[PDB]
Amino acid sequence: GTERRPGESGAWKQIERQRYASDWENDPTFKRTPKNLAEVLDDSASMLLLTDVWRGMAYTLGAFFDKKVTIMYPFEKGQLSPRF
Amino acid sequence: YRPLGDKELWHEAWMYEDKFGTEEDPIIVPSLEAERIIGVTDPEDETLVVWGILKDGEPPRQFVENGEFYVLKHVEYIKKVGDVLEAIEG
Amino acid sequence: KSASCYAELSAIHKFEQSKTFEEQYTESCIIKDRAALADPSNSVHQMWEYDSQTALVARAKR
Amino acid sequence: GVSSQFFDAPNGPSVKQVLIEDEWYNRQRSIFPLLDKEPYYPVDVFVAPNAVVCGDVDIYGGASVFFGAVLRGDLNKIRLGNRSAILDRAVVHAARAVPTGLNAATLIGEKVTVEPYAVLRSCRVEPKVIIGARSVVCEGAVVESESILAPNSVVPPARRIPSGELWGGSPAKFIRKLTDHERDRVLDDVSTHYHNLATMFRREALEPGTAWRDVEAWRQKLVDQGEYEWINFREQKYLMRLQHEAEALEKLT
Amino acid sequence: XXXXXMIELDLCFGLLLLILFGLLSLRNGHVSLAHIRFICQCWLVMITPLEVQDFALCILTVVLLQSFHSFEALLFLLLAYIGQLYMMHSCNLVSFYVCLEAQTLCVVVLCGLLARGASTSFSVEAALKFLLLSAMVSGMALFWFSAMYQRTGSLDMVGQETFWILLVMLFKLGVAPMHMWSVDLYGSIPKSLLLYLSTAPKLSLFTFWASSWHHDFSVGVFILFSMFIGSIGAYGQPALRSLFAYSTINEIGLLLLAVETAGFHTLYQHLGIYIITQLLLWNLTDKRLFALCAVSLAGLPPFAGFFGKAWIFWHAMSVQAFSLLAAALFCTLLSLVYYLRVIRLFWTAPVHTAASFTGAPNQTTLTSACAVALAFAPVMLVKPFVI
Amino acid sequence: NLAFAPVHRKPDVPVNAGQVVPAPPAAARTLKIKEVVVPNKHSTAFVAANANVLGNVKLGAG
Repeated sequence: GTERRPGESGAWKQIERQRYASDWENDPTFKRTPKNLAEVLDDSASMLLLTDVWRGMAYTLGAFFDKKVTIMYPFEKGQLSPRF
Repeated sequence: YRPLGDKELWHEAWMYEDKFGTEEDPIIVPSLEAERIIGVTDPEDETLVVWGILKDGEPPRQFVENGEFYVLKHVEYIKKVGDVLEAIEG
Repeated sequence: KSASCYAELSAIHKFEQSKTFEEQYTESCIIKDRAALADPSNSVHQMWEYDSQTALVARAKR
Repeated sequence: GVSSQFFDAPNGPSVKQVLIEDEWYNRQRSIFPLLDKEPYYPVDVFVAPNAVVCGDVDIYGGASVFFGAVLRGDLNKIRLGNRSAILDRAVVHAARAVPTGLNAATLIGEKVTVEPYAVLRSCRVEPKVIIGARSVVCEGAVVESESILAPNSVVPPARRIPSGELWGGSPAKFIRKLTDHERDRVLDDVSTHYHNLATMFRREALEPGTAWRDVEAWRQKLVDQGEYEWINFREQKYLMRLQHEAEALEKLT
Repeated sequence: XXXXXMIELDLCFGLLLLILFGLLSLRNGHVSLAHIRFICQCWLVMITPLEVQDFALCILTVVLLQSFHSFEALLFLLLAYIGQLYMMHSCNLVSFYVCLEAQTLCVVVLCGLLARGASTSFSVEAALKFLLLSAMVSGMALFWFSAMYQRTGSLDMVGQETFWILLVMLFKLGVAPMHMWSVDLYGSIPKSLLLYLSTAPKLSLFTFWASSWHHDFSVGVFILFSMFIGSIGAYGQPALRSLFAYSTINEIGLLLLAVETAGFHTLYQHLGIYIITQLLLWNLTDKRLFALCAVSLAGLPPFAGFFGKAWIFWHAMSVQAFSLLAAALFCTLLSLVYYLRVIRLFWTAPVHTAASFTGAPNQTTLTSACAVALAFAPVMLVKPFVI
Repeated sequence: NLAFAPVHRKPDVPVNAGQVVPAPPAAARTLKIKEVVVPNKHSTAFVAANANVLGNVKLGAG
């Protein structure tokens, strides 16, 4: 997802700001705080155990068993038009 | 009017007036009857109390020496200051 | 020049004199904390950055 | 034409300012700094409650400042030597510059005594010197040590006072040679006499006193009335500084 | 059963709690730590055994904790005191080495951290010099300890190898000609740390010597080195820091002389008097009392330095140690020159004392005036007291 | 605070520098003071806290 989190900011001014100011809370684009044990466990499953790498991994793995577009030059050529 | 902080809201001010009653400008005491007892302290001594009686329709009267002058006025309602005029907050 | 300079002096002395007691005590406490911060080895100086004028943390150092 | 406000103070600007005509009791401080110029006095200094001392003033040893005296070191640095006597209602002043070209600071040597009603301004006072009453030394003049200045004597600017002599007059002139005993002890005699008087006064110092009770009682009454006001000088100062920075930055481009 | 080892567990628990408490206090924007200081004093009180020497060292450190204001330096001093106290309990050379090296590392760190102003560079240089020489001395001690471990096959501190253990013990007190590191330290480091150094490790090392040390040799030539060199240098050095450094060298030579002839009672009392004087020294704000330190060091009769040197001379004569006694007398005479010089420099001068500006108004009047009351000590001292 | 202290409004004395002001009601009711004259001081002016300025005084701007 496109949501943001405290500590996942890649800077110091912003990191130092968010750990010492709640300004990110006013921003709606930051994922809101968990409110129960269920939401805390969801957040833990989000951060630990990856679960973000896993999707792209699976898609790439499906690409492994997928077809290809490679052509065998010079025994195969491309497509061109008379205007060439 | 004196500062109404730390004053009970039903103490009926005129007692908390910001004036020293003189001969040419007395403090007007409101009353529900033609006579009323009021108490005035000595200006030079807080511990001494003189109680006097004011009567309706009389000249200004001074109770203690070098004290305020007073005139009674018969009214039908006495402003119970603390929710009558500071709720007005005029 | 006397007129100009003593006008400046009068303005500065009015500024110094027109301060309230509570403000002067605040200034004394600020000076106290600043001298407490004159120590380079003060434990706070690797965590909290203080304002010079008010001896209060403006931002963290790290 | 200077605003009475200072945003760049060493302690920050004053949020609320009080009119002098609104003062109902005097709050005169004996000793107080001037911006980033601060006093320097000995632990056993005698400062009369009605004396005036401010800013970058140096005082050494058993010196004394007596009733109603002024040491206004606002335009320069002021130094006071060891065991030096300043009697009632005298002024030690200075300027920004002097025609002589030396430091414009007013220097007072050790064991130098000053009678009441003297004006000192941008002069070098060598140690062991007597200063008379209604006597003034102008800017850039120098009084050598082991000297006695008569009262009601005028010392013009950039003048010299040779040592071991008695001088006086308006303008100052030679009178007689100080005797060797006068150089040896008498100057120190006056120094020790007035230092003893100053310490005598210091012995019965009931500081800070008890007069604050009535002011505290009035403030406590305001608290009972609730009209006594709370103001965070620190955070209000921070807001004022931020306002200064914002308004200044919003006027260049 | 661990039921007899509760207090060490208490030490560990208290250190952990102090770490967490100090961490938490720093997040609040606090700027002073007097609460931490008093808590540390309390923890020092609790971890102290019931020995007279233990309590003496504990209280000495307790007063010393008022002279520092940084949490980390407080921690370093606590750990150094732990090492010293356990050095008073070290029955083997392993723990002895560990305690010495912990104290050395703590001293180096404390000297390094608290510098300010342009003096910082010289403090760093002196600290690094002390670290290097301490490392080489420690390696020497380890080498000879291993040799003894091979020969004896036990933990007994006996045999010819103990001579080098004696040498290493000498090096920690600045025994001339292994004195110059002390002079270098006196040259730059601020007064509080030097105030620490003159009292605690010396006290702990003397106590450990008195409890668990014997050797089959002499140290008299080193005593001659210390006495003569310290006396001449303190005479010849115009710098006050180096003057007191060479004075300390002469005093530690006197203590070694007392050691060589046994009779540790005079050693103990003189060490206490000298530590009292050093405590009075490094917290001085008025200079009028500064000459009292000299007269309490120059052996002038009416004050404690004289009697402290006096019983030492008495015990030296008790064994008829004519040589070192005469040497001590001559060095005592040579002390008087620069002590009178000190008196001139800070007695026959105009009286002036700067006033405090950031509060803390003469923050050490109490300890100063208390240490001044040493002229009343000889009343109880003249009797057979310390024994 | 005697830097701003009143003086007596006299009939013969012409008030031209200060300004007559009503006395506090206590003064009038107690010891017969109806008119007092206080200095006319420009707000930009500055006076030290220990001076003795009383009555018919005008202070210029600055």
